[PDB]
Amino acid sequence: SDSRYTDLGLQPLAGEWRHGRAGRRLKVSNPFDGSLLLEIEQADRDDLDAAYAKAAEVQPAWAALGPSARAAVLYKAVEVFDRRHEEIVDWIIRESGSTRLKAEIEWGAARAITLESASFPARVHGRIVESDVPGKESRVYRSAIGVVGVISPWNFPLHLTQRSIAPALALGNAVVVKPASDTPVCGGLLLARIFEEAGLPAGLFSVVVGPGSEIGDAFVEHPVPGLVTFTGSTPVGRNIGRIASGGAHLKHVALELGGNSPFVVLGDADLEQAVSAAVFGKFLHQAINRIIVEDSLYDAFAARFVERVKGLRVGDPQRADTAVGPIVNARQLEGLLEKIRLARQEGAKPLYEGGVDGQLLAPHVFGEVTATMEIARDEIFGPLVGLLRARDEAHALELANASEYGLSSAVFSRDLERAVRFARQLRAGMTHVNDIFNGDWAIEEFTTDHWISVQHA
Amino acid sequence: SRYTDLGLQPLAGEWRHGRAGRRLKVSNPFDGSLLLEIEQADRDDLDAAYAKAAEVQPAWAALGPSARAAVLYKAVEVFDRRHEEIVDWIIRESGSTRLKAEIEWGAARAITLESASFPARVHGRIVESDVPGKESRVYRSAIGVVGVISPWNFPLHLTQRSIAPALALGNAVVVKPASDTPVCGGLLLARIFEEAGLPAGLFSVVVGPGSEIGDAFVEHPVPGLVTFTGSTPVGRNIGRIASGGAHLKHVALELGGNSPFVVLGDADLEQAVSAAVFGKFLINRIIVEDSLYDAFAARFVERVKGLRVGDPQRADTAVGPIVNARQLEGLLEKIRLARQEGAKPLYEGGVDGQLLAPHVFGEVTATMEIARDEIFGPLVGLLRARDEAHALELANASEYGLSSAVFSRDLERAVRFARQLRAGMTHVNDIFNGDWAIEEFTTDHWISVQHA
Repeated sequence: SDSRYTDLGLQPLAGEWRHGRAGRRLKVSNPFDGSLLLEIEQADRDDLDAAYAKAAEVQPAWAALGPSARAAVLYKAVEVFDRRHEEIVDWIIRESGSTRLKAEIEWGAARAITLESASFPARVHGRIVESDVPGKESRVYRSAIGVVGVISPWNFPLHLTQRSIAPALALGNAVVVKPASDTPVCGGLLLARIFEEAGLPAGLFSVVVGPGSEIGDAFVEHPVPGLVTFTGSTPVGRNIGRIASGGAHLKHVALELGGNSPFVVLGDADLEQAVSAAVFGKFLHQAINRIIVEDSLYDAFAARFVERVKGLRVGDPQRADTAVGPIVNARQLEGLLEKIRLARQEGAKPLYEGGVDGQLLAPHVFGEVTATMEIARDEIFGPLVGLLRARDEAHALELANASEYGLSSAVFSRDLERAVRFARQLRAGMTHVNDIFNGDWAIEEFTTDHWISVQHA
Repeated sequence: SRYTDLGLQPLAGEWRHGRAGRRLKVSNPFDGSLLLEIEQADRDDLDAAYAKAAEVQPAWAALGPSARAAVLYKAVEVFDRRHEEIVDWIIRESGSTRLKAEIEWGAARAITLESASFPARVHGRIVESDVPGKESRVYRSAIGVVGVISPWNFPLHLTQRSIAPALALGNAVVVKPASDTPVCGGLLLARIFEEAGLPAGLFSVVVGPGSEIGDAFVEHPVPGLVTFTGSTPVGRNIGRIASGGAHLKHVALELGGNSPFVVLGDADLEQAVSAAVFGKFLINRIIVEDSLYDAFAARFVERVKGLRVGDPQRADTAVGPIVNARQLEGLLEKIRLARQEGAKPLYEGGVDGQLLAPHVFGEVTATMEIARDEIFGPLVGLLRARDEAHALELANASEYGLSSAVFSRDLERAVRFARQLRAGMTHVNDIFNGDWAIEEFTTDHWISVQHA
């Protein structure tokens, strides 16, 4: 509406906006200057029990509504997204240290997910199945799961939270969100305000703000949520997976784990395009952690890549021209610095070191990386990339599949037939070729089938 | 001619003894006579089995859909020719009655027939891109190597339910069958697929103890998917092992649970009892509305009294031996506990050897273990419900249930009641999918292509 959202420290629990009863206060501050953005009263485990319980009670009435009723809320949320565009973008930059450019991408991503979700309630349908038994009719009913528990990473909190929240709500579920302690308003707390403006009924969307462990395990172990979704690093996902499966209550778990993702430049690839795609993939629009180039193109690629990375300007994330911004928190920045010293100890040739200034970590580029080295093996959420030499195309394929855990991939070759043949051999789920979600996915994920066979005359 | 030398287990493309050096003795539950002895399998043999499967799988997947479907079609013929030989093995190995064994054979024959149609059905998608000159192609491809763990209670059918679609869709399979009934769980199927002409190394059976060997098979980095059907405690550990382990694997878990049988007041008693007697003795809880409870129970006991326990080979036999002694005692602790819980015994059947006659308890409540925990035996508890609303509360208390049934003369009320049920399947008034298998056993690969 008119003025910016206020009292954001208040968290939405069990249909009311209130303080948490922990008696411990979380401080949320800007990574660039350290200035305090707000303070939050943290939530108890009993605060968690009220949010899950209210979600289970209010959800059936929500799902009972017509698809137009539920679609109306999602459509209204898009209006708020347009009205509060700068205020949303400003919050991402200040809380996440995100560049103004990346923040704008995230805003469009979350907006796009919301518009696509408004279409989902009309699309979902059940099935009638033929039966051999006389007088028997088989009916399969598609229904909402119930309560969905969503855990948000610090990495791209607004978009990744919305990627689960918007389809789950549209399909008639209730959501309880645990955001990252560094980015509580960006994940869930701001989105909760937006859905209230959209008219989502109270109790359907609750955000619980608490410490990562102690409350984190209680979040996964709870009996109420039918599905728990997490996107983030592999060590956290591995623990979340064991809690969901190991615990007395077994809950369906959806785990999207970041992995080292290969960017492959074959010999015929156009050099400039490959260099530009690498620069924008690693340092501007986020999925690239390793660059593998055939030997014929390696030295030229490394030279031009390193020169152009030198041009990238580290600075205040609020500026549109800024390409690299501050790391979100100290623990993440320290982990990156530990990787940089490790990369030197491994024996990587250091092509460019830009230094660390406070939270700002300038790009660090390494060459002569091998598959065994840690920089190639493990996921990096920072401006640190290693360059690998490939003897031939087959060797490049061996190196690319070596990372094993990868979300996305890229292949660059002048021959599209060869590139696709290479791309299909990759172990990754995504591959982009010579670069310059699904409704069906969401519908299966956030709904369950019930088979009902009826015998009459 | 009939199959011979079944003790040999298929590892890494050859039929050989296990290298563990400990021999497994397989004996018939009914008479205790030993059918055969199998050398157990070393962990290295399990690795050799996984390694060969990953090696040969692409050649299998590279084949045309007609080539793989042809193998599935041949396997269906094998089932018809070896019809009695397969059924006899189910009777002797698992102690299953001839009636259930013939049903189990028909289920597996049908699942194998349905699987052959699958190789032609799988397809990818071409997706429009807003970016100019970009076309997105999604390729549907085999998972790779699939690890299958089979339960003792329905070993042949439940194993084939994973093996047949996975193989037809281009995967390789490694099966760890239940060590009480290994020949039915994997060995019989390996021989059948060999006759069908499935290439060597694609189907391997590793025989070892459930502990020690078990964790490694789930942990191994090679298999992309591990599928398990069985009891909840074993399944919960496998799940924690898959996620807890260093390598993360997709795991598919079908867990047996206490399954509710609900008789509403308007239901006709004869259909409700007949279905109950056949369902439980072919459902772990029976819930009946207060108005009909006493009548239903008396009729059910009279029928249950008719059931005859005997050798599984006889067609007339209705109830057969428990699979092993450790399970048979487990039932005895539950029946002994059921009295301690305070349940009224409507009918208690004496147990001789492993064959245990039906045991019926009444006035069960949600608190009692007999209502809460799954029972893999001929023991059933009866729960009284004051009204339909309490009955719905009573049915959903178990929370973990594979199936449910609802009996009511009014179909509209029955369906609304069923939709409120937490179970995945519900049957109303009675007397595996193809989209499921393809999604389960194939992987999507999105590839976006930029043109001029």
